[PDB]
Amino acid sequence: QGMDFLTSTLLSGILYDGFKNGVAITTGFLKEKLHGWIVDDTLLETLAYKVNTLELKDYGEHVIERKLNESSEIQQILKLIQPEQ
Repeated sequence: QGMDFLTSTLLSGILYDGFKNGVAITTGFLKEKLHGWIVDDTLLETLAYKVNTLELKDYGEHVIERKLNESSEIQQILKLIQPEQ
């Protein structure tokens, strides 16, 4: 079928959990949470950098998703992150 890519929904749940446990959003943190996904380390760094400058630490899961959708640069990278399948 070719199921999908890492959506703003899937990413909002990963990030909420990091903010809930007081953890900084790093390349390595995202790499740890994306087992079974195809992702380039340098691309992960750009994704993390873009997320950090949006300052979503205080928001909830469903609102973090909304602010990810509002980012044009983030949506382009997200579509390239696909599962190994």
